Amino acid sequence: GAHLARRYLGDASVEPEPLRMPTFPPDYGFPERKEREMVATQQEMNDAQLVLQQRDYCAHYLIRFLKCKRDSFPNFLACKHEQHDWDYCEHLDYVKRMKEFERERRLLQRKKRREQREADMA
Amino acid sequence: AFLPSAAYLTHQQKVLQLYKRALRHLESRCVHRDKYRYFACLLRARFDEHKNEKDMVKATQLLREAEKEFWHGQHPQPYIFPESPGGTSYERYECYKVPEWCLDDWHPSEKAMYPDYFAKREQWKKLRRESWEREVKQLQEETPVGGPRTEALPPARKQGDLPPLWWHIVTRPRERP
Amino acid sequence: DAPPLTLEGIKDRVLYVLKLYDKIDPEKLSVNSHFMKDLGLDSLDQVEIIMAMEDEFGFEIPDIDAEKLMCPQEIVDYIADKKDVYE
Amino acid sequence: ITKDMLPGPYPKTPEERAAAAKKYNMRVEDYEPYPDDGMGYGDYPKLPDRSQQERDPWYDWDHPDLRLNWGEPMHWDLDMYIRNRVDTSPTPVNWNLMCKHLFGFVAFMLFMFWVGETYPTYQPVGPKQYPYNNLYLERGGDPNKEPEPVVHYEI
Amino acid sequence: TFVAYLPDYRMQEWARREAERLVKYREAHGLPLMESNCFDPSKIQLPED
Amino acid sequence: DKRFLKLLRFYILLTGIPVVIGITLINVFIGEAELAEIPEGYVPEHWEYFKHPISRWIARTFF
Amino acid sequence: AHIEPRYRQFPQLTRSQVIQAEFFSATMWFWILWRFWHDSDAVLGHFPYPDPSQWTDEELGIPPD
Amino acid sequence: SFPKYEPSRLASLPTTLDPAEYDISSETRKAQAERLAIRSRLKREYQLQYNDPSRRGVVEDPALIRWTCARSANVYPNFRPNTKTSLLGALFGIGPLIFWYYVFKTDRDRKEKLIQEGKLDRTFNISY
Amino acid sequence: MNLFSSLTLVTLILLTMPIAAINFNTHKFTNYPLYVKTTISCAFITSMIPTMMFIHTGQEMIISNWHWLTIQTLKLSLSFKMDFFSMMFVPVALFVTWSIMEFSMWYMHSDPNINQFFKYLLLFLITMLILVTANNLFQLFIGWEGVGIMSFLLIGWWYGRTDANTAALQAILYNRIGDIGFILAMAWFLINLNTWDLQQIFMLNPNDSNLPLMGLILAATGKSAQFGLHPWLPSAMEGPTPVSALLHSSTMVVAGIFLLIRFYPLTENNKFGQSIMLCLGAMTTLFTAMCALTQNDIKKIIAFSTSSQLGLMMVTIGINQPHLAFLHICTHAFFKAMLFMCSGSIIHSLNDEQDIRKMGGLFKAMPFTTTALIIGSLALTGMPFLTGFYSKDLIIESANTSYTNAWALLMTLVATSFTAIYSTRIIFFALLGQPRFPTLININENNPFLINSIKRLLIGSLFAGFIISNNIPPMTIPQMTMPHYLKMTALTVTILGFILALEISNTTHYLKFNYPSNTFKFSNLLGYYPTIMHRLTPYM
Amino acid sequence: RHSIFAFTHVLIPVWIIHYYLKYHVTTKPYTIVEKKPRIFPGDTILETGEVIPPMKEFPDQH
Amino acid sequence: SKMELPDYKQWKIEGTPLETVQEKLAARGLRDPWGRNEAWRYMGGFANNVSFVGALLKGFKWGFAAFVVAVGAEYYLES
Amino acid sequence: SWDKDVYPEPPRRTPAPSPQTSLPNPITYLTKAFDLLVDRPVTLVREFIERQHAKNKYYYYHREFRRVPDITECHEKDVLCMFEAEMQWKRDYKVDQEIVNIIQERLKACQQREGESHRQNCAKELQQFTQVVKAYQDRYHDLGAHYSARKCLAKQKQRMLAERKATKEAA
Ligand SMILES: CCCCCCCCCCCCCCCCCC(=O)OC[C@H](COP(=O)([O-])OCC(O)COP(=O)([O-])OC[C@@H](COC(=O)CCCCCCCCCCCCCCCCC)OC(=O)CCCCCCCCCCCCCCCCC)OC(=O)CCCCCCCCCCCCCCCCC
Ligand SMILES: CCCCCCCCCCCCCCCCCC(=O)OC[C@H](COP(=O)([O-])OCC[N+](C)(C)C)OC(=O)CCCCCCCCCCCCCCCCC
Ligand SMILES: CCCCCCCCCCCCCCCCCC(=O)OC[C@H](COP(=O)([O-])OCC[N+](C)(C)C)OC(=O)CCCCCCCCCCCCCCCCC
Ligand SMILES: CCCCCCCCCCCCCCCCCC(=O)OC[C@H](COP(=O)(O)OCCN)OC(=O)CCCCCCCCCCCCCCCCC
Ligand SMILES: *C(=O)CCCCCCCCCCCCC
Repeated sequence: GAHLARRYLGDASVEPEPLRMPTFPPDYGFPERKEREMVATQQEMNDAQLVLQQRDYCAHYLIRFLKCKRDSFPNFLACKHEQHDWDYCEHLDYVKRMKEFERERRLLQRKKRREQREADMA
Repeated sequence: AFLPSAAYLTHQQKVLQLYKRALRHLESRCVHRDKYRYFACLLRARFDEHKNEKDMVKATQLLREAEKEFWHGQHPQPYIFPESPGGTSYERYECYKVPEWCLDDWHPSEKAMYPDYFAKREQWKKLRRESWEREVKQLQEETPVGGPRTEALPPARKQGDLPPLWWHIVTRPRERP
Repeated sequence: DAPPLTLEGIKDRVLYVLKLYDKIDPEKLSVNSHFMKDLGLDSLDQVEIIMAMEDEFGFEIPDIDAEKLMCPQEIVDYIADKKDVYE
Repeated sequence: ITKDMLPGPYPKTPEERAAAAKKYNMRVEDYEPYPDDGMGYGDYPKLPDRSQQERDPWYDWDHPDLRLNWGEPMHWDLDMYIRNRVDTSPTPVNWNLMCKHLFGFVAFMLFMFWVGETYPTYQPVGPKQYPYNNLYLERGGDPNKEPEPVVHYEI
Repeated sequence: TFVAYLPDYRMQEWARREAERLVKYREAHGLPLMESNCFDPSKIQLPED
Repeated sequence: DKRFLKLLRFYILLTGIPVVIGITLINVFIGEAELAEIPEGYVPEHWEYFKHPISRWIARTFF
Repeated sequence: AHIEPRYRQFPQLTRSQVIQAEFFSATMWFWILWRFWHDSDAVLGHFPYPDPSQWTDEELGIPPD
Repeated sequence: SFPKYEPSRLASLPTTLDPAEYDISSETRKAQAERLAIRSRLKREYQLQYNDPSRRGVVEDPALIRWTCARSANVYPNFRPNTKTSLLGALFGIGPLIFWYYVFKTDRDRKEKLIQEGKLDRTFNISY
Repeated sequence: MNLFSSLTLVTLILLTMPIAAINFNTHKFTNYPLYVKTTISCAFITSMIPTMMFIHTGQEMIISNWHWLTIQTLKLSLSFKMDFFSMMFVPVALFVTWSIMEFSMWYMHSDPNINQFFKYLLLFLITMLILVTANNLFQLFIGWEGVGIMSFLLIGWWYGRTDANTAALQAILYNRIGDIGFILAMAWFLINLNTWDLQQIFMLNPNDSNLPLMGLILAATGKSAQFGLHPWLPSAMEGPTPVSALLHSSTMVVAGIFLLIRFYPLTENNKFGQSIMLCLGAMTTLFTAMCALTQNDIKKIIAFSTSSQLGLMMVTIGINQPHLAFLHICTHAFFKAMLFMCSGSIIHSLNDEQDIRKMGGLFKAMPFTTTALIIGSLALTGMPFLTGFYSKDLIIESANTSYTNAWALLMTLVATSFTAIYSTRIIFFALLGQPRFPTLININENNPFLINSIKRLLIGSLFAGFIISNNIPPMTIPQMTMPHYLKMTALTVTILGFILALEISNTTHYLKFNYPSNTFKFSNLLGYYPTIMHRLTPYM
Repeated sequence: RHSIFAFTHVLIPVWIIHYYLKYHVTTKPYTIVEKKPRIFPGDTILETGEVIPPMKEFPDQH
Repeated sequence: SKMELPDYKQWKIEGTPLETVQEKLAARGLRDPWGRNEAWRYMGGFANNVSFVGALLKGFKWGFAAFVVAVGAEYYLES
Repeated sequence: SWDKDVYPEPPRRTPAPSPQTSLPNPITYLTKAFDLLVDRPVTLVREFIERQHAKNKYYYYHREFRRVPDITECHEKDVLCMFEAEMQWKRDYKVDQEIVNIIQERLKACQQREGESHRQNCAKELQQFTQVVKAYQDRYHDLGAHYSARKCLAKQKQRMLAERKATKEAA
């Protein structure tokens, strides 16, 4: 919650604004960066009738958890392994989003150092 | 101000009503009973400091600033007893307080469900319709000229008279019908 | 719920409260112990007695009837008048 | 019932005022009518405009719910000042000061919600990234056309 | 009982059954389900300009 | 009030129960019709265009 | 026998109402500590929140200039 | 010292703060006794009809009947045109008519100018 | 299909049968309240089978069984929607209603109009199940006005009392001012989407839905007692305690919230409507939870409690987390009906005592009522792993860890503190300390109706939050990564509310009398809003 | 005649309502429309017997 | 029908907070008249009532005991 | 029975029951109980009713209105021809209302039947719905409560003059 006091009381240019970001290119600084892999097929998660907010890159863990909960009824306490797999992969996706935000912030720090070097050198 | 028998409140009556309201709003402010009891004797000393005040100017002025002390030092929501006006049960059972004259319009088969009650009720109606002219002639001989002064009704005097205007005072419905 | 009251019960409870009062002795106290002429009480003590009756039986006596109950038996009769006991 | 116990035109002489105050069954010095402005009151008295909630509840009234008597000259807005309606009872805090408190609190809270919308809070994360061109067919894109490549990489 | 068994009051049941017949006819024949013109534009003369 | 409600229930049910039983017996024994295509040459009656028998009787008798 | 009305004193208690109140209080604390032992994570936290300052420039792709 | 209570129309002044309650003068005694007299007369005359068993009907209240006649019958002969009645009848008789008239006329002219320019979203409006 | 739709309609027709039984009577009954109670019992047991076969298969359907009317483009059929919302809320409401009516067989035993009371209360249950199963806005307007009119007839139950009639006319005034916006919404949907059915509204997916969502926010403001249209819920406690207990805690007052939850595919595409819902919910949950703290009538306090929880529901719809809001409905039903039943058993055992300043000494004297009231208050605060945890803790965690108005989030947390404050205020001034009630003790709670009726909601308030939050299938992605100071925000604010209100409770025993400030005078007169707007606006 | 409450309030209404829903409601189009059952990879269809092929092997995180 | 009253002599205020009030009124020269009318609220079975932190922990004892027994049974149950 | 060609319903695909857990579900036992206690006696009563139907079989018919000349070929102020034109137009207007209702039934049934993937898997029903609403708005909207074939013809002619002007000003 300190970043609100860094963007509201400090400056806003070195803080990446969430509504339009990433503004740096993703290949800028990553030599040979690989694409993200979707495990669950589009026809599979169309058959699985997942919610449009639920159709992120890791829908396959949720498909396995819903298949478990359908297949373990009337036991509603037999699917904690699948739920923990899905929640940990959502944790990893949240950490990847944090890394995207911190990537944008440290690259704005890089551009700040670039413009300060230009203002102090030429 | 506005009372049936008396036309006003005396100074002493104002002081007693202020003492009663001050203790009730104190009990509102001072919820627990030992704390209320401690501040109640403190307030008792506060009112009994000026018990013997013979100057009626000074007594009425102490009443006036005591009213202002009460008006600044009251609670917005006092404890109202529920069957008292402002309570959570005042005039609740008036939906069951059916008056007595509706028994006269019953079908005679369901008067024949309570035979002894209506046989006992007709002698009440008999006693009322014989006592009515006796209490009218009791009122018209005792009341002074120009209308009565007080709303205090007189009682019965003879051995055979019932007190005047006694029907809706006796035959009022109960508080739990 | 709402237990039915009698004149005997009202009498015994009012006298039981008045025997828990410190400016009234429990040996001179009778069913007609008049509070001003006999028991040596203030009118302020009368107001406290009627307020103890209200806190006792759980209904507010108005001031035009509070200022006139001068004996315990008038209090028994007024609570019987407002509660309809021995129905 | 007949004409002279039903209201008439505006009283202008004092003896007509006395007869009218005898009609409404009140004192002549207590009798004050509405002013003859043409708004349609006639000889009807301008009562002191108090609500019926203010009256003594413990009295043996004639009309118990209305707190009113027989023969008492009723208020013009007696239907309006019933206890199921408008009350004129005194409150602890003044009317001006209560209006100031309520309007100041309302304007303060609405201003603070406006400033909080102006300065929104968030969490230090990126956007929630979705495959298949940010779910193009699932959000309702047409299959015959083809969107731009919305591709997200590994971090 | 009389209002309950009115013989197709204002032909609404007929209209639904006829709409079923027409949509069944013009879904098989590749026709549009409803023209934007209520009448044939070949049998309407426009005012000249 | 109870006398009015008892007579209300009686004078409604007095023809309600026979009409309900008659409609029930029509639906069981006579019954709903079946939609047939119009034969060539056959011009039906106006009451023959309706599915329920009571509707057919209303169209045939009164309407 | 029903509860006799009493005067200025503590009312009569049935055995059954007191043992039911104690049984449901103990059942509440059994449920609270039971889920506190089996879950322990819906209250405290599930997954360790990383520190964004401790991330290296290699894994975030920050070329030095 | 203390906050003086300010009386309002919708929240009046209490009796126990009003300065006319502590008047013990003789004309106040005469007024309270005459109001007691008229009130006791009305109470007694009411309960002479209210308790009579030969009466089986409505104790007519000439106060209540007088009020209902004043609310409905005695309006017209005392209605006189002046500054006050004519101005308040102009503002509260045809005023809000003019307000809602120009509101709805402006709204419908704006919507009609939008529709005959084809600017208004009317894609599924077919129930009118 | 064959079993699901069958038991679906059997529950509704079964609930309509005792209305026929009371309308076709000749005799005086052999306990017609037992008849209505057994009907509701078997209706719950019937309706749990569609719940189970929705938890297993995820099966939903529409019963558009009876064609009613066709206005040229609008085939109005009797259309029922058996979705997750209906499947979860119908057995919850039947269970809570069955508890309230076995409460009412005891508490309303002194009534000769007991059959009329149970008739009205079953009519309310039928109109609410019309409201929660409606697949079109005309039938939802039927259920809406049905709960409004039965709110009138049950607030004005003891009808000779002027206060009940005034509170009922007030309740109708605020509900119809909400109906202005509801009719605005229905008018927008007919003129723009040519339907009242929910399916075509969700399929067409309108974008410029600012006006119908402002209409729905006005409707929820009228029904769920939000700010501006709240004061009928304080006044509405002048009806019977089972009326407030059933309707204005768990069943009626959630219907505006339930209306907004029904249209979440319209709220999820409008930031303006969600900002209005978030601002209005935070304003309501500050104001009502503040005004709860300084009251003495226990039903006023529990009414402001349930209005603060409805403002929390409006918040957690405004953060676009609708299934947690519906879980908060299905959570809040159990313990708030149980807290009203405990307060009503305190009312009955102390011979119509609703005031907390004449209570005390009921810890040992009423042990089961004190036990269940502490359990209901802890479930209201958000005690770990009660029923209130699985909704309200996740609501606080998803409100902190999302894009939110900052000031609205802070008001939500101040409300979270005030909940613990009035919860331990009820526990202290009602159960703890020493007695303050008058000297004739008629403390009794030994009826199997009362004991079983509080017992079933007690089993619910313990286990049902766990059972529901692990039986329902998920619908969004739960945010389950947040730091220690942000995961533990809710419990820290809750414990601070506990400790600060305990210090307030310890200041009630010190022998010093302080003159009341403007804060207590503001909050005790309900924020002055029933003082101004009830004296000025009818005068205008 | 001990539990005739259930017989006259469920079992006869289940008869009436199932006769209604079976021979007058399902006989009409789109009256009872059902959300189609949720299909997962690896399932067996009861209608065709066509088995849905399973998911790709996971990039295991743990 | 005839209800038996308790004794008016057994309700003495000594040992109660009414006696503390009597001390704090004698500290500035007063006297309390209504002590025994209120002294039943601080005696009998209603005296020595619990505070809030213990009224929360009602059932904590046997709840934690059955919790320990159930933890032992489930840990000996997995083996 | 209705026609599936005017009310399209796709082939349903239900999953095979896979009990992984050792507890049985209540739903199979309740389905057996339903299928024995309720589904069989109702079918018996229906077979008795069907036999009483088949002992007296009779038929009703869909009424066929042969096409009379419409308002474009009726003389001005000649009521014997434009009466039949107006009755033809009113029957066609009522049938078009029910066509729009049928396509709405298709749309709502598709939205429910596809569930959460409704926005993807009902583009054809939504497209047909938009087309039939466009045609019905072009054909019958804004005619007023005194709608007739004259009002419909005048609206069509104003639409055709607008179309002709917009086409001619594009050349
Ligand atoms: C009982 C007496 C009650 C009181 C009577 C008096 C009533 C008052 C006076 C009324 C006077 C008349 C008024 C005018 C109305 C006239 C009738 C009319 O217009 O009918 C219209 C309409 C059309 O009838 P139709 O045109 O003649 O027939 C249609 C077809 O053409 C043809 O259809 P079909 O031929 O297929 O139908 C034939 C039908 C005969 O037709 C009728 O019955 C219809 C005529 C009666 C109509 C009555 C309507 C009156 C109101 C009734 C409801 C209220 C009653 C009181 C309250 C009760 C509690 C709720 O046959 C049967 O009923 C036989 C089947 C019996 C099923 C039950 C048992 C099955 C299992 C048995 C197992 C045991 C044996 C096993 C072994 C066997 C071996 C062989 O009929 C109805 O609507 C009937 C009512 C029931 C409808 C469904 C009810 C359930 C719906 C549930 C969902 C919707 C509600 C949701 C509510 C949500 C919460 C609020
Ligand atoms: C008529 C215009 C002038 C106005 C004034 C008229 C005054 C003179 C009066 C003349 C007689 C009356 C004329 C109007 C009659 C209209 C009635 C009628 O025929 O209806 C036909 C409708 C017909 O329904 P339908 O429209 O579906 O038609 C079906 C078509 N047939 C029958 C051919 C297959 O009748 C019914 O719906 C009756 C069905 C049975 C009853 C309903 C079942 C449920 C009953 C209520 C249960 C409880 C519900 C929840 C409530 C709980 C408590 C709040
Ligand atoms: C409980 C005892 C009942 C009486 C005992 C004897 C009868 C028992 C029944 C046995 C089965 C009989 C055969 C099945 C029933 C008849 C079947 C049939 O085809 O019926 C014809 C039809 C079926 O619908 P339909 O589509 O064929 O007919 C509609 C009518 N037209 C086409 C003319 C427009 O009617 C009924 O079945 C009526 C059922 C009504 C149920 C609901 C009542 C609602 C009451 C409130 C009214 C207001 C609603 C407002 C909201 C509207 C929506 C927004
Ligand atoms: C999303 C948007 C949200 C917007 C929120 C803010 C906007 C809405 C603001 C509130 C508007 C309604 C509130 C004002 C009227 C309140 C009426 C009421 O409740 O009156 C109660 C009063 C007596 O009750 P009370 O005194 O409280 O009882 C305790 C004991 N005396 O009872 C009476 O005195 C009886 C009165 C009966 C007659 C009333 C006559 C006046 C009617 C006024 C209609 C106003 C219409 C406004 C339309 C707006 C359209 C947009
Ligand atoms: C910085 O802390 C970012 C988080 C969002 C803004 C501050 C939110 C403050 C309220 C939550 C914690 C409250 C603890 C009492």
